[PDB]
Amino acid sequence: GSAVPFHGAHQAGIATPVQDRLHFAAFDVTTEDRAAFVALLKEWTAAARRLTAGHAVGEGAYGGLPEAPPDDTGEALGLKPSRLTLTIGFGPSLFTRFGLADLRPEALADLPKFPGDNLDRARSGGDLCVQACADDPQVAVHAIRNLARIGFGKVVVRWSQLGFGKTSSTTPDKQTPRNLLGFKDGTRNIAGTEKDRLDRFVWAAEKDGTPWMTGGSYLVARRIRMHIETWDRASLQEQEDVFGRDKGEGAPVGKAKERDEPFLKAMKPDAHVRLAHPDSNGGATLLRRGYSFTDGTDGLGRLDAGLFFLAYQRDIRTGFVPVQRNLATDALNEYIQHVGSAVFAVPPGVRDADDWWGSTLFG
Amino acid sequence: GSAVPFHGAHQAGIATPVQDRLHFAAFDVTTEDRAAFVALLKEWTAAARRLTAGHAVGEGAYGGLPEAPPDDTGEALGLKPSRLTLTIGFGPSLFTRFGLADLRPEALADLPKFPGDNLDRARSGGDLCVQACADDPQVAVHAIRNLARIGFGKVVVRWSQLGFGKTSSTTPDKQTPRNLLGFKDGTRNIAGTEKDRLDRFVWAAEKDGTPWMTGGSYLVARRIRMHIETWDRASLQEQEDVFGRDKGEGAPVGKAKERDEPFLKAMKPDAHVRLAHPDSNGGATLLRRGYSFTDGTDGLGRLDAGLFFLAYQRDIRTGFVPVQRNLATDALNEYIQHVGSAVFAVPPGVRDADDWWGSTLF
Ligand code: HEM
Ligand code: HEM
Repeated sequence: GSAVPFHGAHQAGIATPVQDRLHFAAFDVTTEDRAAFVALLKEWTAAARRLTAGHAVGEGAYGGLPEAPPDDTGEALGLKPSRLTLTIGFGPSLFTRFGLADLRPEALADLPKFPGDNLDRARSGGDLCVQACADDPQVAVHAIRNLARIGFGKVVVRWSQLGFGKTSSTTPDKQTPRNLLGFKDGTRNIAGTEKDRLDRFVWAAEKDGTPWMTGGSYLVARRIRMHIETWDRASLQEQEDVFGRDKGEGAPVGKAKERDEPFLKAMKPDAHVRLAHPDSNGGATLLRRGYSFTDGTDGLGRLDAGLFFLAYQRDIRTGFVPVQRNLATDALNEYIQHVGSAVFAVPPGVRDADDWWGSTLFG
Repeated sequence: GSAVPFHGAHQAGIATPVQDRLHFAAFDVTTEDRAAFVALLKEWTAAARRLTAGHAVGEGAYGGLPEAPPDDTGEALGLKPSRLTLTIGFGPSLFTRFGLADLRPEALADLPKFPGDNLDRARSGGDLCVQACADDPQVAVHAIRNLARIGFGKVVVRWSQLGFGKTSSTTPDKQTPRNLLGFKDGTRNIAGTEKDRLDRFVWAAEKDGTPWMTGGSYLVARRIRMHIETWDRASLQEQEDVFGRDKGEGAPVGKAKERDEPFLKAMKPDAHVRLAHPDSNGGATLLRRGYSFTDGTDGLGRLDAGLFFLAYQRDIRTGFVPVQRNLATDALNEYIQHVGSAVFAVPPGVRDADDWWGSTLF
């Protein structure tokens, strides 16, 4: 497939097929003027319609008046749409502007402090996010660079993260990706095909309390560093006991195949799968949509690598919070550290050509 | 997803078609034992033969003794070779160790200071490098991680650079990629099929004065920050005048097609193409093989963006140095800053299964 439709009851980039690459950006708002911000949301929506179809923004990247800057910065000319999706979300800090304080959803809860948190304030929070997913990373970067340019004077970029999953040209669609610890990652997840499970666990409903959010969802982002060089010194048995699945096949202990249902009593009590499973958490179930990262090496020569964890849910209080609380004693905690965090309310979809991002909130 | 052959008279990853992704690492040596360093070069060569064919290193990623760490870290299981190449180079600082002082090639020149340089010493230099290029970033990270692990106690990573997309071409028959300024980059390079031009401008020859380097090359690496706020407010005419080519087609000024030959006298006297062209530099010609990068935000509300510039040449003194000296008046200097630098001697190819990286030096 080459393009993903932009219009719908829901924003694309949640339940639509998982693309190979991510560019995730958090923005802070610099204007106090509600009218100026609405004008920007309409201009951004018009740009997103062009970008997700493989077209340049505005009048184009070349062929305009020579004495004017081009409307599009030009680095995606000649590339394909690449399944680009652009998903916008609103942080709790936006609701302190524009008279919105009584329209913050109760489901957009502030996260508690969790044991072992080491959060960098500069790579946490944000008034707004745009999640750009595509199979070509230059298509994703071009989208973020041009939205930031259109918004200059009204928004600034607070923090940015590049990520990667599978490379689809060489890797079959059905094959579970491996994370940078070398384990299969995504076996037991909500799939975009499971319409009733998305209604139960992912999409906000009208009766949940906040009518503007009907058909939206709630996003938790966590930048999780892995202690790669410590993990690589652990024995094979220590690594498998941390998860409760074997490394080669990814089967649950005492089973033969990856997709065999787990028997939780055969795993160690503090194994990651046993603690995270819905049966250990009162039925709490998440849509995981995260990406691996490798940013470089730190000052000590260690690899700056890990998982940029993204979870979508109907209510932060009944999805991420109870599951992450249950990981207080996870055997995996020896090898990871949460170093960035943010939460966002992801509004409903853009219904047609005349609609715009945030129209249910702003009017 | 196909394999690139590892053995040859030359190392792969130079004339080879340019792959989508880069992971570049520079290492410093921490052992004084020559025999221990030779043992590492042989173990690294054996690992490279496995990794470039899509196999796990050593005894594999699982199914060994439960109480031992796996020989391979496992995150490339089930992936194709993805055109992985692994290219090793030796920095000038290596030749102060192991009694190698008299074997440093004359062509491995230290670079002069250039006007506008702001070089970070921590992300410059290095005793040696490994260039990993592949179409899958996970395959490239797995290769660098496993080499670093094998080298524990003998080498440490000094600095690394990931490139998310290529800004170079050795295949003129395929689409030329764009850099983050929005211009095609790679039109007039050296192609992998141009055997005469590779022998003249890229490969070191026995007669050049350093027999152990015959069939090798010399690498310059420059980390270049781009002033994208400043560039994005420039007019279309300003952008095109900086280069001497139009933005949409990438043709030389006045001409209709990308690959039409430049007419230099129609360009501004400070245009990048006019100053960099071989005819402006006594014939000096380079093989360019760079990649784009973005390392987050700059903490001032903007995306960080740059180009990791890589050039291969027969002699640094006759390749990169004269061309970069001629760029002192380039219109492009308003929009870039060099912030990292390193040079390396890239030895000849691994001839067969009994040969090893660096065997002609050691
Ligand atoms: C670097 C951090 C992490 C790594 C490497 C990791 C790895 C894994 C692996 C290998 C599995 C098993 C295969 C699968 O079903 O996907 C798994 C399952 C799971 N993980 Fe994690 N995980 C991490 C962080 C988290 C966090 C922060 C949460 C939630 C707060 C979470 C929730 C889950 C859930 C819900 C499952 C599925 C359990 C089931 O229903 O069987 N993980 N994870
Ligand atoms: C961020 C930095 C740079 C950018 C954005 C850039 C961009 C370009 C562009 C757009 C072209 C024209 C198309 C092509 O033939 O490749 C070009 C050509 C060229 N560049 Fe650069 N360049 C940069 C740095 C450098 C450096 C540092 C050198 C060498 C010291 C260099 C050497 C060349 C050469 C030799 C040509 C081909 C000229 C010819 O024979 O026609 N460039 N560059």
